[PDB]
Amino acid sequence: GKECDCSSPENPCCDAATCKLRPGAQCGEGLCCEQCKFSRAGKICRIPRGEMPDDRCTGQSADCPRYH
Repeated sequence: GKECDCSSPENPCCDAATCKLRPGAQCGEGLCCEQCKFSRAGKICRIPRGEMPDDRCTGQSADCPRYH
């Protein structure tokens, strides 16, 4: 939601008292977060093993969702 965009209580990119981002970072953590910022689409966040499609972040997505 908008009360805790970070679960790391020791991350310097998110304030614990608020559990959110303290600086101007767009994310405190995530599979597609480059420097606490929203990576760009075309970002592989998960790799399939056997016969599955790859997981490319849409860039505006910090964490990585699912595909199959």
